Amino acid sequence: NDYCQHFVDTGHRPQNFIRDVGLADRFEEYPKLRELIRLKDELIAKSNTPPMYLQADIEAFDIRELTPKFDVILLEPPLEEYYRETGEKCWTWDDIMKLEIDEIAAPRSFIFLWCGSGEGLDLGRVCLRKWGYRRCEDICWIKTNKNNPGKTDPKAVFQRTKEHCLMGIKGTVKCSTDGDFIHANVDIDLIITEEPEIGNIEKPVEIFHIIEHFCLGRRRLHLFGRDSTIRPGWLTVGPTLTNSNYNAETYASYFSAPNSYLTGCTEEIERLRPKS
Amino acid sequence: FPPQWICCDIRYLDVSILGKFAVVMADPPWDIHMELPYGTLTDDEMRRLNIPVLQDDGFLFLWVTGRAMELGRECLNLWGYERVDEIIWVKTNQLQRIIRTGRTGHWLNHGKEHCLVGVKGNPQGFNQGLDCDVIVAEVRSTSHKPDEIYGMIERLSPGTRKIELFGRPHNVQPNWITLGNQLDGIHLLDPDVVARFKQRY
Repeated sequence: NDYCQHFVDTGHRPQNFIRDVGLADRFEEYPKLRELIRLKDELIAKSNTPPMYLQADIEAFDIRELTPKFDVILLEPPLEEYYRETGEKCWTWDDIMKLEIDEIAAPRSFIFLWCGSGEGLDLGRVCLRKWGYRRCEDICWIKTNKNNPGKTDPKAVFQRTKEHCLMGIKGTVKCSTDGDFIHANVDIDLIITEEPEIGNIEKPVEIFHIIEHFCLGRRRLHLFGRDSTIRPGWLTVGPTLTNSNYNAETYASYFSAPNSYLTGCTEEIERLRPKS
Repeated sequence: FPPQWICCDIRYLDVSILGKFAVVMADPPWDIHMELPYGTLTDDEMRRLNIPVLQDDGFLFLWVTGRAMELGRECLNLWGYERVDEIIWVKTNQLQRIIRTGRTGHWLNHGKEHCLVGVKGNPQGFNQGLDCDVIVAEVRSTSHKPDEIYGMIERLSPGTRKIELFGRPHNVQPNWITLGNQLDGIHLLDPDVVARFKQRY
């Protein structure tokens, strides 16, 4: 059985045949895996800030106006690559590189940069370097075409059926020592969903779950998010937001005394989560 | 041509006797800066591999992991290639499911292996876009890459000669010459390669 040959013959991508990829059905038969995720999501929910959002044209925005520093940063710049190849501001990798992400990242922190599937896999790495991160994982969004079998960049040799979200690390983190900053190995580096309609530019909501499970820092920035992506636990900044409630003093107060910028952890999650 | 192979050390074999190939594939034992149950090649040894004489126009398939996501990009550019695609092998279990548990990466768990796709020069007679850049396959062998890649490469470049570096016995294929230090002796059939092999050794 060769799913590559099967794709050549029928247009059903090999990823169409992976089973139980949804958020719910993956651990249906694995109660104790499901329980870890349930408890961790509850911990996230118990400690989440209310949604906060700022309309801003990021190309002409002094990013230093965003405070305090962020434990995790999720970027989704609309790639001029995409709109050129398919037909708000669109961003070249030179435009993206110019962002001063290093000025708002916490000294120990992580970045999650959506890079598409062409030149961004190389130039996104250059951006990580410029902002002071080391590439440490690559989360691949694998798109099925179960509803629309068949074929679909002039330099490409293969049909491109995924997007890469590069993950970078800043500072010194030690998985065994720094159990108060990260819960490693709770999620895998793959997201599998059906191809969205042409022009639907949303990224899969699971990327939020992976980030929230992994890093216990509560200061979470989503650059280039939209009305449709606002989320408790996150500050959303982007040009298309139809309102703004961000106040830097109010946002910062959620993490300063008596609060912590970290979620902490329960004794039950400590007993259930993967550890050396 | 039926399968051919040379048991050898890749660092030391005079690969100029082998001619030119439309496709080069390597799954090397990268030094990923961790303790491993197999021997690795240093970064310098990898950079100095004489890949550039193997090819004038055609493709390179370079499997990468860990810090070799970046070192492999450096080697690809050093060897005169432009990276033009990136294939991932998504590993499934016997029931077509992702194995999500364990501790299989440093930060997140790992569900895939990556293969950089490079192009050199100006290749002729290849078939673009027949296959997808996602392979889905169970772990079958002691190899860390799926057998499906051979069919993808054939459909991409039918009937051309190809070379595999760091191959194992179960990797030998028609149209391929397989190099590696665990193959069974030397088995060459192409008349021009045997000629130069006699002259060189």
